[PDB]
Amino acid sequence: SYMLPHLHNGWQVDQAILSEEDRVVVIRFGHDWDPTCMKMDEVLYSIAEKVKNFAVIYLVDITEVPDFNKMYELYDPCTVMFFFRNKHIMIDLGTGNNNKINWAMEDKQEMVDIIETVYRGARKGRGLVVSPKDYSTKYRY
Amino acid sequence: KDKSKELHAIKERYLRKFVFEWDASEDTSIDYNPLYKERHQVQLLGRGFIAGIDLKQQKREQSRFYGDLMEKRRTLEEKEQEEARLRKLRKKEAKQRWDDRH
Amino acid sequence: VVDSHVQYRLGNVDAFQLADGLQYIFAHVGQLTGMYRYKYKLMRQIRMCKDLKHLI
Amino acid sequence: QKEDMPPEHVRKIIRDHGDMTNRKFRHDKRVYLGALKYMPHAVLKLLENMPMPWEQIRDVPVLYHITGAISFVNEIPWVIEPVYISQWGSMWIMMRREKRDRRHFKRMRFPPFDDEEPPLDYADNILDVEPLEAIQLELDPEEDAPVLDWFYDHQPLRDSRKYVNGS
RNA sequence: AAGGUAAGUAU
RNA sequence: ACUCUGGUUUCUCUUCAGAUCGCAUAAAUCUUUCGCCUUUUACUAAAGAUUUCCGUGGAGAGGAACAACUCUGAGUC
Repeated sequence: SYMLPHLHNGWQVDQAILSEEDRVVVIRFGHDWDPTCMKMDEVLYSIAEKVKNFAVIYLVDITEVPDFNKMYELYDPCTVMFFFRNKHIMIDLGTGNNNKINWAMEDKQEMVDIIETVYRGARKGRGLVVSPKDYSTKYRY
Repeated sequence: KDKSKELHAIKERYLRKFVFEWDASEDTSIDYNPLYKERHQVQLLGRGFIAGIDLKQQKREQSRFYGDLMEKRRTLEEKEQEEARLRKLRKKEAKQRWDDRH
Repeated sequence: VVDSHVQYRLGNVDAFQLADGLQYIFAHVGQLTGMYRYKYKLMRQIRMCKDLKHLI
Repeated sequence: QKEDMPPEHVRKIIRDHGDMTNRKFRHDKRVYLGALKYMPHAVLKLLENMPMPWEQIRDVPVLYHITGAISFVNEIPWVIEPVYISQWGSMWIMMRREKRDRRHFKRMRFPPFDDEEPPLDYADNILDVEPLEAIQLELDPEEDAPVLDWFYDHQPLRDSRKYVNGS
């Protein structure tokens, strides 16, 4: 029920992302009252217990912190930016915008695999990393 | 062919990729019934003048049944008046054709 | 369209061809601009325009 | 109440704000942008007020921007149905006659000018006197007596209270 | 329209 | 033949829509099916329900312009 930590102030999120060491800071931009964003928050809550050792999730509200809306072009719901090691990582998953996941993951295990791949890429030092599962298609059929 | 056409008609009754323009596969006017396929054009007894059809061509394309019947039924005075009217019309047509390609 | 009227007004081609070119452009926008990709529905308009021109 | 203004100041404004690539019309800022929100609407008017073949020229008024950013044609195209049908029937006959007479017809070029043609100045070449000649028929004076007095006009019979309301 | 930005490194 | 009768052009403003608002006709979103299908922009094509959008009428109000010329019915005429 959206009990994850939330950035009341915009600058607080900035220093929270800055205060990172050997961990990935998943800043989930959006609004809790949105239904798709509610599903994304529920998925993040489910993941949080399993991967709290290196993956920290820290939500934020666009209305509360609108200064970062124009910084990374935050104009969609469910947006996720893996701002890790003080470096905005390039997560490529077969999408045009390979630096933003703006829709709730269908399954928790997929998100866990994605976040651990992001951690591996960040620790290796590369600023870009690909996804084992391409999302160019939704596998609707 | 017409008998077989009626046969399969009764059988049927009872038993992205962008396109530049329309296709002819959607035509529905194909009816084997000769009465429906060949419909008598409504000439209104010499009074039917379709909009886009050329007036001179329509007069030529007219079946002239009404015209012939009117000529037969016209009296001697009526025939004289019709002859004078058509003579004046021919003179006017000559006047217009003189201007064209002069 | 505006430039066609401009070149008509500034002499050039006569008014009969002006009307003919207006007719063509109105009934060939699909070819001229290819709205197909810009909008799929517009194809309907252009295709029917061809139909009306077909009759015209 | 408000009234009209001479076109000279509109021409001066558009000439001054000919291009926004310089520092001239940069101060407009939001004011300029505001008008842009309704840019397509004016286009509608320019596709509704565009002249018919009989309309050799028309002097429809406009609503322009104080900065000259946009111009709005404040005219709803009004023509009585029978007179419009009669005019277009005359044009139908005349076009058929012209096609019959003309041995080779010519279609103009898809680009009316060069692809980099600058916006033509109204005072420079649009003000040219030569208007060519609109497609006008020669009807019989005896039969067309109630016709040729006002026929082939943008708004025929205007200010004739015996026939129409007027404005 | 697109689903086709390698990242890294100091200037 | 006698007395009162009293404008129409207009400009806007505020309402209500009966009336094919419009003797013309678009678009957007949502919803169910159809071709679906490769993700959204999208579609195909119909139905259903909204919305915007071009427009319009009724009615009322306020100024300008013909407001003095009355139109016209009533006034046993």
